[PDB]
Order: sequence, then structure tokens, then C-alpha cells
Amino acid sequence: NLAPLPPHVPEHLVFDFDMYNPSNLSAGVQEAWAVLQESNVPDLVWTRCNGGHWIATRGQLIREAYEDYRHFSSECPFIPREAGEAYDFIPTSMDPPEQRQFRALANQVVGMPVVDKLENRIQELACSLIESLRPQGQCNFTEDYAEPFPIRIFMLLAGLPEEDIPHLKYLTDQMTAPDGSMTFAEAKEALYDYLIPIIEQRRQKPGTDAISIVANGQVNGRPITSDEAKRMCGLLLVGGLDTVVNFLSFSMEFLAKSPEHRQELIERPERIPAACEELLRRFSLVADGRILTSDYEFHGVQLKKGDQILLPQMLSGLDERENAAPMHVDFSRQKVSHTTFGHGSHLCLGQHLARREIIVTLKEWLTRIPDFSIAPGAQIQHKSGIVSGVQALPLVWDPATTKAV
Ligand code: HEM
Ligand SMILES: CC1(C)[C@@H]2CC[C@@]1(C)C(=O)C2
Ligand SMILES: [C-]#N
Ligand SMILES: [K+]
Repeated sequence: NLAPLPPHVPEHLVFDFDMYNPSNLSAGVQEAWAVLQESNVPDLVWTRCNGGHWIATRGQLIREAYEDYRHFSSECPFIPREAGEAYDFIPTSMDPPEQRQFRALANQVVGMPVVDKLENRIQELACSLIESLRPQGQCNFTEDYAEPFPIRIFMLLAGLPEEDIPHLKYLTDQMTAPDGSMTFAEAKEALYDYLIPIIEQRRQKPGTDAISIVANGQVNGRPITSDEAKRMCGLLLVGGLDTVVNFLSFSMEFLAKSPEHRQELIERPERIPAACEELLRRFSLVADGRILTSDYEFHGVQLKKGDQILLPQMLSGLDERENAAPMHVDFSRQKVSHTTFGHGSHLCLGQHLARREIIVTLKEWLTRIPDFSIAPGAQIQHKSGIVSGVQALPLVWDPATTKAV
């Protein structure tokens, strides 16, 4: 299903990469995308897949374009165009200067002071889950830990009842790696539908939860509207229910397959914060994009107004020009270069919450279940898209090797 080459796009720059189903997906998704950085591939290519779009394949260009919001607008960040056009989440669908007032408000509800405040709860949720799993000697890591640990933290943060988790998790899945049950726009509207009545309840009775704070915030010298609160809370939901969930699985799949890396963190726990950055580089998983606001020549390439450009956050840290032996995981790597949380004015607001969840997971899992591996006869399957992920991760261990601290 290829779209015909637009007239202004030179055919010598075509490389038909499919972001929702890469060729080498069997070898791992970061591997599958890494083909965009083979010797023969230009720094900037055009794929005719998914409606047709540009792809920057190197961190230098990826960074540059994320810095230049004049030319590369986040007004239409999702591929395909239909999704990107429907996309109106706040702050992501906004450029500076308009973006910054809304980003300050969102930073209030997931930024570092919130995270510090939630440290003991994060720790308790991890411990509770792991202690419950520990004697079993096995789990599906994605649905037994990777999903409920971040999601319960987020529901706590947002003041939303855990009974709603199955509903909301289903909706977020479909905006990110769509099956076909519902379009991006349909999944987005359903999430908006969930939120509106909750926002209205909390505007009148102002509280401490993320939704109350947003709903009662002030932007550009006026109260925020219900419609604006909704567009912002919907986005926070997506971040809290999907991306960290999928990153934890990549990291745990790797640790499960690499006893020596588990051992290094067990033996030298002080390296865990540095280890968290090197996993974030290696198992980077996001890829959205921008849309051209005007005709623009970018690195010798003529981009036209309305062109979409995929700027894969994933690829910058896998670029051998920024990190030697990029596919190798080295916890003592001297300068870990990545853009896993993005680059420019949309730099992930959740990054401090994410790092805490990752670091607490590494610490608590490895303290209690130091020895584990992939279940016998299992092959791990990755999924690709805006946010790539792990389909399933069956783990096993001898409960006699486990610890209660
Ligand atoms: C490993 C975990 C995570 C990764 C890799 C990640 C990745 C990213 C990336 C690449 C962006 C920028 C997208 C762009 O420039 O268009 C972003 C933005 C954002 N993230 Fe995350 N994320 C993670 C976790 C979280 C969490 C836990 C939250 C909590 C709510 C969150 C909330 C947000 C929000 C609100 C934005 C929009 C910022 C803006 O547009 O100004 N994220 N993330
Ligand atoms: C691309 C993102 C990671 C960023 C936060 C959630 C996400 C899917 C968005 O829609 C904006
Ligand atoms: C961010 N997700
Ligand atoms: K849009």
C-alpha cells in the first residue's frame, strides 16, 4: 500500500520504510529501525508508506528539526495525516509561544516536585506488586508488572479510580499502535468523552489531583476552559498509561536475557541511575513528527508546505555518529547521547516521573528477584509505531532464589 511519489520529492531519496511494520521487526524493533542508518541510506529520505512522508535518520538532523519550530510545526505530529490532523492534544499540538502557558500548567501536575511527593507511594506500589509476584516463580511481565505499576501510580496522581483502568488502557493502545478496532480520532474522542464530566465535577470542587489542578488552572490571564482542560488531560493519560509501560518491558526483556548486566546492578547498586540512562538510549521507543509550515530547503532537500516529517526520537541514540557501538549496552558508557524524551520545546514533561519509575523498578526487582530469565520456548515479539513496544514477556524464576526486604 504505497502512495504515489509527490512531484517535488526526488526519487533517489526514496526508501519505503513502514513505521508500523518494519522489515526486520523479527530481530527487535530498535534493530528494525536501525536499518535507516545503514551506509547506503541518505540522512533524509522519503517513504511512500503510510501516505508518504519524510524521515530524518540521524540525530544531527533530528535535533535540528526539533529545535526549529518555525518550519517544523507540531500542529500535525502524527502519521498518517488523518490522525495528525485530528490530533489536538495540549501542549503537543501547539508551537511556542502559544504552547508555553499550557506546558507550565501540565508541568505543575507531573513535574519534579510532584514526583518527590510521590516517592514513598511509588516505592510501595513496586514492592507490593513484586512481593505478590515473587513466590509464583513466573509472570507475563507486561500485564503483571509493566502495565499496573506505572498505571496505578498515574491513576493515583490523577485522582482516577483503578476500576477504570481496563477501559482507559484499551483507548490509549489504539492511538499509538492501532489494531483497526478504532481510528486515532475515535480513540481520542472516547478519551475526551471520559474526561469531560470529570473535569466539570472538579472545576467546582478544586483539589490536589492532576485533573483538578488542570481544570482550575489559569492560562493567558483567564480560566482554562473545559475543552482546553480535556485536551491536556487526555494527553497526560496517554503518557502515563502507555510509554513507560512499554519501556519497562524492553528493559526487563534485556535484563532477563543478560545475567551479567543484572549482576552488575546487583553488585553495584550505585550504578543504577547511570544504567537507567543507557537503557533509555538503547531501548528508546518513540517516533512522532512535525509538519512543514512553509516551503523550506533542509540539508539540500526541498521540503514543501504541508509535508510531514517523521523525526524518530528513537534513532538519535542509536546513531553510530553519536555513540560508538550503538547496539551494545554499556552501563559505564562515558557520554550517553540520546533524545529518548525528545528535544526542543516539547521535551517530555513526564521524564522525571519516568526515570523514578524505571530506577525504582530496577532497584526493587533486582533486590527481590535477582535471578530470572525468559520462559523456555518463548520468542519475544516487538510492535512498531509512534510508540513501539513488547507484545508479551513471559518470565520465570526459582522462588527459592527470591528475597524479601
Ligand atoms: C520512558 C518513558 C517516556 C518516554 C520515552 C517519553 C517520550 C516522550 C517524547 C519523545 C516526547 C516528545 C514528543 C514530541 O516532541 O512531539 C514526550 C512528551 C510528553 N510527555 Fe513523555 N515519555 C515517557 C513518559 C511520560 C510520562 C510517565 C508522562 C506522565 C504524564 C509523560 C507526559 C508527557 C507530556 C505531557 C508530553 C508533551 C510535552 C509537550 O508537548 O510540551 N511522559 N514524551
Ligand atoms: C508522542 C508522545 C510520546 C508525546 C506524549 C505522548 C505521545 C504519544 C504524544 O501524543 C505526544
Ligand atoms: C510521553 N509519552
Ligand atoms: K492537528
